Amino acid sequence: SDDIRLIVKIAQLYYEQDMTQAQIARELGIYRTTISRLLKRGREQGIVTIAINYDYNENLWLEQQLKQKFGLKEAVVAEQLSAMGQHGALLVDRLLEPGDIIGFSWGRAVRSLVENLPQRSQSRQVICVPIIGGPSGKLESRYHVNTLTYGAAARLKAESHLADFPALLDNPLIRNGIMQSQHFKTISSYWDSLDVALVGIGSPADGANWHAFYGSEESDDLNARHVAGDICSRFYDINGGTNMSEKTLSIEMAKLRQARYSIGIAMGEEKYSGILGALHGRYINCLVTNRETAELLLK
Amino acid sequence: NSDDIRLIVKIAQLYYEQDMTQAQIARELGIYRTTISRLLKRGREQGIVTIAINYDYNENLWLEQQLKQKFGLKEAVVASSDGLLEEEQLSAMGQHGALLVDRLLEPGDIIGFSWGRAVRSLVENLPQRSQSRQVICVPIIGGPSGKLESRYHVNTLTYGAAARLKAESHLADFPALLDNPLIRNGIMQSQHFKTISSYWDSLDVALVGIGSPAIRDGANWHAFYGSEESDDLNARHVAGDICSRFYDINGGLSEKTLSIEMAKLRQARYSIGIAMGEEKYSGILGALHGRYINCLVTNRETAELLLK
Amino acid sequence: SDDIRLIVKIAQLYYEQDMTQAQIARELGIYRTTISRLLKRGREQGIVTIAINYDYNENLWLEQQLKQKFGLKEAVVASSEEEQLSAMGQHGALLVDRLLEPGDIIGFSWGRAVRSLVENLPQRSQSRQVICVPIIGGPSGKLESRYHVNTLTYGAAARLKAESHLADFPALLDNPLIRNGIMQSQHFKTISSYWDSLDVALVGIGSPAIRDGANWHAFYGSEESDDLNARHVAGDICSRFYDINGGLVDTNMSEKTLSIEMAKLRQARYSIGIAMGEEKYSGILGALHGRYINCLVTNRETAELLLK
Amino acid sequence: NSDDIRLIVKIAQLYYEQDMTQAQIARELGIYRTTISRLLKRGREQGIVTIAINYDYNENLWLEQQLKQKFGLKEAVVASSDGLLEEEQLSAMGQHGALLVDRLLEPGDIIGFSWGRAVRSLVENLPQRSQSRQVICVPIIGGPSGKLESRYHVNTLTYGAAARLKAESHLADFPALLDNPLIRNGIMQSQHFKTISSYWDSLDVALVGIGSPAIRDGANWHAFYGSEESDDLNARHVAGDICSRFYDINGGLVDTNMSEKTLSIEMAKLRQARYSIGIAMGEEKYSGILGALHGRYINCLVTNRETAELLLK
Ligand SMILES: [Cl-]
Repeated sequence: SDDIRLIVKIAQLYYEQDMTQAQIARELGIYRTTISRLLKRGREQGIVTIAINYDYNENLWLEQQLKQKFGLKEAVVAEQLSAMGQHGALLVDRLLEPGDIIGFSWGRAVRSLVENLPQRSQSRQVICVPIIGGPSGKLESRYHVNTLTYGAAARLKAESHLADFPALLDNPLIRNGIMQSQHFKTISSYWDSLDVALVGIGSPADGANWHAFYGSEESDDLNARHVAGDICSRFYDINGGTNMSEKTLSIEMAKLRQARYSIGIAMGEEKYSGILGALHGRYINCLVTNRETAELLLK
Repeated sequence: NSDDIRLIVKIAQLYYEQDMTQAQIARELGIYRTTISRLLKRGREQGIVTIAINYDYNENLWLEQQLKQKFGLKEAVVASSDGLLEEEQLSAMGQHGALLVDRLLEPGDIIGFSWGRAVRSLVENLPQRSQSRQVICVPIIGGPSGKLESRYHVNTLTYGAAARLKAESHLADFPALLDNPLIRNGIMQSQHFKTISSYWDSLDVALVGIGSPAIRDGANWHAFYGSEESDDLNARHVAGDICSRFYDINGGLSEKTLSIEMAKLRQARYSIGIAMGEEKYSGILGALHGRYINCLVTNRETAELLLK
Repeated sequence: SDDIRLIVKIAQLYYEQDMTQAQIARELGIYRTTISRLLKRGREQGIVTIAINYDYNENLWLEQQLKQKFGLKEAVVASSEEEQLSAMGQHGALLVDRLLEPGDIIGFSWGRAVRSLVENLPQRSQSRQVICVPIIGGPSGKLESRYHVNTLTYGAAARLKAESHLADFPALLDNPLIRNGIMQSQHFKTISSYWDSLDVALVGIGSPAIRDGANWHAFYGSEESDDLNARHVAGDICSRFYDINGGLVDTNMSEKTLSIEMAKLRQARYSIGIAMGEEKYSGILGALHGRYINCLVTNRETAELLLK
Repeated sequence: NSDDIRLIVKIAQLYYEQDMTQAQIARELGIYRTTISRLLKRGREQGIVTIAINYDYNENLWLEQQLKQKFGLKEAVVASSDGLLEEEQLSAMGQHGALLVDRLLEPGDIIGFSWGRAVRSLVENLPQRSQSRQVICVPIIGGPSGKLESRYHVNTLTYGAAARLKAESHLADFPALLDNPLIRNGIMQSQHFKTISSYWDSLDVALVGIGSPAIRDGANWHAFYGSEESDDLNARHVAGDICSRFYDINGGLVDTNMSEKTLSIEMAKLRQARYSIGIAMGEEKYSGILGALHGRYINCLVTNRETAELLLK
């Protein structure tokens, strides 16, 4: 009755080599009718027991999967932009430390997450700032970065410092001129040491079409340089790595990375290239997203 | 959830809305009544119901008519508040200013906003409309460039109003002041600036607060414009400003500035200045002498000052 | 105008003397019917305004009322038997959640109240960087285990993903020599050392009126508790007793007690008492008059008793 | 959270829980033969269901029987190892120890607990019973007095067990050690100590971990008892301890300056226990495991592969 030693060797090929019961019967020359008897009776006590978890969390599993694959400090999987909004907001709430400098980008995504921050009763002693200039009309007002920065600060009962320059100027001499000003200096100065960043992700693939933004001439040229996505108007390729660069007021990615948490929030297969690039580039080290697009990134 | 407070609230309507007698109400509700007096009493003390008696209804009104008469204002409101704490004087004007503003707008209007403590209160107290009037909100001045708290920023104010008004809004992405003229000249060229200025040319109503030299607010002139420039201002005998346009105490009237011209502010059906002070009198007065404002929203003391 | 003085003068008597129209009409010698015309008007023209606050929050109000009356930094009144200790538990927990700052030292007491509040703290994913400790010794069998202070201290710490430091001495020893011997030990020194600088305390309130398992009779035994009634003791906290006027009452088990003194409890930023039931009114009052607690979590019912 | 995984769970349970096969499981739910397999594979891959194989079923069992034979243990469990790291070895024993413990209890039992990494992993793994078995939990030693992390405290362990067992519990309010005797004696005279000791006198089962000198894991002897006392221990030849009672590698009780300072169960009483289960592993705990067996201070032994073979030389 110590044929047990076999039940280990048998369930061995059954649950690891998965050679079927007709495959197990013939290779070790055993009656396929005796191949079936060993496994089952054992289940009475040890002799190999399998456990199945009833309360399992798919989303949670996907988060760990994302963290593993991309080396993210954290991730959250959830007009389901609102679901992202709520859980992202929680991630951001949990992450804040007194004395932090949070930076903000623009758009439906970041707004979604700010719209869901918790109203606080005392100052959280953090400081909100924009990490990019104004849309220059290119965005609706409720999506303006300053609106979002100010809105956040209001939920967080916190200091805020709005930017009075555009993200994109007509020529380098105007932009560098602006960079010389004590106000730009002051703003960037917070950039140079921001703790948490909170960011949307652009791609070539809605009103915020790179076409409608920088205008065809320029976007057709972005496609030429193999640009996967952009962040804060700083562009990267699919492996994570520009005519308007000499004309852009925004945080340099280099500085974005020194940031304890750089939390990207995005969704949709249309933005996979951008999301990927952003991940490969380490420009973001946290990801808020939906279930669907999370699976795309794991494949 | 709450106690029989609903019943209390209801009897509040009877006695206060319909001015019915306690006895009549009691018979109607089959309530023993004494219970009624008790409830009426409670509703009042627990701030379920709050009654307010404008004691100054008469003098404020008279003062409004004099201001109209002396300066030929289209409209004028004089708020007064016994609590002499300043943030309270502002709420006084804010509430009333807002009402004035609510009833003055007309479908299709372009509202322009300036910055500051005052314009802000007016906005804070705007009636939260349930349906869009089809109005549009715009800054009539570039950004503070860090010189003002965020809750006082011009965009903040514009956008915030738009919310109450269910109006679309258009935020400005340039500063109110530039260190150099070249940059200012270059910026005027941009399509964006052209679009925002495009609205200034057709502005229908304006909420505008008034600055003066005497201000000791952090929003001081030596603070905003810095030492040297403040002298050149007092050196030219300047009484005050609106959207950083300067004028003397008689109304009479920059290559770095990005804001609406007074020319355009005057073309406005209603230019509404809102201010209080006495250290602002110099500037309020100059604003009236120049008809840079049709309407004036202000408190009792300031009005007293402007009448003698 | 002129009838404007009267509208006021009438509104004054209707709303400030809560006189009846019949009365107003009478004193003044006005036809009762114009007294009514004049009220109708007074409101129509905004000389008189009547706000009925539809989204009124009774509990909310009671909280402010308690804060005002007793100078509390905060207070929470809740509503729903034990099912109502649970309402307290949930909202208290929120108060405590909102109040925590990184680097805080939370101290805990014992009993159904505190457990309830802790049972409802939010499970955290990272360490809140706070430290949980007991501010009292063990029950020495006098309490069920799920109410033991260490259980509660440890439980809290587990919800808060936080440091915790359990106490290995009893709250009450047979004679002073033992008690001071214990006080000489490095472990007692260490524990108390946290007491000497605890940020948030979280505490239940004892009283004589109680006849649940935690009867002072059962705990200290008759001889002792009869003598507490003699010294006019209203309540207790962490086995430190006070009178109805919040006066401390040295009690004779005083020299046999391992627990935080209250000089020390008070140095504490937030000392949050959590209690309810008219049977404990004396204790809650004393605790409030004594300033031993500066926050109150409680139910609606007992909140009303405290404003009476 | 669904939808498919809401489904993988359904299928998994029939197929595994109910033994129902696929061609018929697919029959029940109107889906595909290819698909059921796909789903099962997915569930296995994604961790919804995990299966475990006891490769070492044979050697562990033989080792169990030898331990019983050499030392006359009532029972013995050997969890597998050398395919695992420190904290994992514990879980290995914990799980199995727990099972051993679950089946040994009998209605009306008094369970006593000691402190430490080991006794804890046994408790962590106790089966969460749905109905009270009328057992009672008690410390068999006073508190650590700060010398141990909270999650290892004796009360923590007792109370935590009681939770799994739906048993009432009784926590101790005195330390396991007191520098000074006035204090210690004053405590033994208390109604409370008397009550807790009252239980030691009738103890039915005991979870107990073993200490040694060769320890170098925070809970060191120089650390717990301090410099001088550690010498007097090595000076007297102690091989190890159970509830701070000391003994030599032959089982004989060793006396120490401490005996008159200690507040814990006497070894006389631990032996009176129906089952006294020691749980330990580690070539450095050898000296102390062995002494515990030579003294029959433990009937049962829960331990890993490496140590098992060590005791069998
Ligand atoms: Cl808990």
